[PDB]
Amino acid sequence: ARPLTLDSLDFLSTQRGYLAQQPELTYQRNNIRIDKVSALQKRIAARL
Amino acid sequence: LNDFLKDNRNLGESVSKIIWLQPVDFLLQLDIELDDDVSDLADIFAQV
Repeated sequence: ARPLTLDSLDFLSTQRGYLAQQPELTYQRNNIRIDKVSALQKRIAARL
Repeated sequence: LNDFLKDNRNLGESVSKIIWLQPVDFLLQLDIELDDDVSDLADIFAQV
């Protein structure tokens, strides 16, 4: 959904990054490694 | 109104009294929840 109290440029970065990393995000849907942003965190950020 | 009433008088009839209705403030309490993907906000206020 479109942001109401957020930054427009930051919001666009979330959506473009969400689309660009679709193969990795769902292949590693439940994977977590040290010193790497987990796919679960990226999915939460993209949805909001 | 007086000019209209003068020229639109029927035979044997007249307007013997003119009454103006008075305003009473009607403060309506309204709570509305929008969809999560609203685009224009000023438009909804005009529509409401």
